[PDB]
Amino acid sequence: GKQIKLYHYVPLLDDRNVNDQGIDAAGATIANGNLYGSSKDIGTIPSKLPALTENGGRVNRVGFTRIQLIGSIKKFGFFYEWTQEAMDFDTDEELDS
Amino acid sequence: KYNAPNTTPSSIGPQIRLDYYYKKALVDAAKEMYFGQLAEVTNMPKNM
Amino acid sequence: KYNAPNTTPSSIGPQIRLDYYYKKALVDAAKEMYFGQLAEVTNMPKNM
Amino acid sequence: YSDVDAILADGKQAVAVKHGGGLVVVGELGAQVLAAKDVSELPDGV
Amino acid sequence: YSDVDAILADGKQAVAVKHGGGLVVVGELGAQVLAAKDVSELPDGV
Repeated sequence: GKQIKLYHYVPLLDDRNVNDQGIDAAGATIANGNLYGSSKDIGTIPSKLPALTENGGRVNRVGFTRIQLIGSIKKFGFFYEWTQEAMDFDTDEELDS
Repeated sequence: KYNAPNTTPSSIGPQIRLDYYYKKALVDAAKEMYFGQLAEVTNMPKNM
Repeated sequence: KYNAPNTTPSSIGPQIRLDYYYKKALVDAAKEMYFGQLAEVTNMPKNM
Repeated sequence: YSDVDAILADGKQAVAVKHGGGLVVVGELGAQVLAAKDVSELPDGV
Repeated sequence: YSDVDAILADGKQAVAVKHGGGLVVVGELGAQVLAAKDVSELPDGV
């Protein structure tokens, strides 16, 4: 259909992993599906590290995302026309080339 | 996680192919022929 | 005329397929580890 | 609450949720309201 | 509410029941009232 689609699977820790499957140690309403993204700030990762306890259970859930690409094809062209006389009675007998 | 129908986006992300295309198509049988069979043919020559 | 299907339906009729799905997906490469391969290991026994 | 032990240490109880997310937290008051049948069996506060 | 998607799409959550019956649906106040120790932690609503 004159178009081509793709899937670009974003990694987990990339901040492009926008996801609703976000559960922390205690609650499950976390919007940040990825653990901490790539915030890269010492004041953040220890808090967002998946610190599981003695009792396990439904803690630190994560989800993953895919990215769709799109590209389309287009048509182009042009043309020129000449008469026989324009080639015959011309000063230069090489106009064709 | 879930795969809610495309209008409600799937958890993993966008979905491209939502339909399976059955290659074989449906045609209509030609109407059976009646009057054409009963006929006489007379050749009309050219240049006449 | 093929026109611009859906938006401008083609002369023949509906086009159910309008996108070629290239199967090979794009996967981000893994980051290289540096602070690993640098530590020793001391075993911690169980029951302790 | 940060860790699962916080709910236990606090004294609240914790129920795992299946279909959607998980780990709803129950307190003694919330349970007692939750354990009510008619307007008589809710606590004094509500 | 017709299907388990209806609760999930609405944002309401549902817990599987053990002793007898189907599912118990939880809203966010209903969860937050549920997680109350004393009179202080109930909503402004209650």
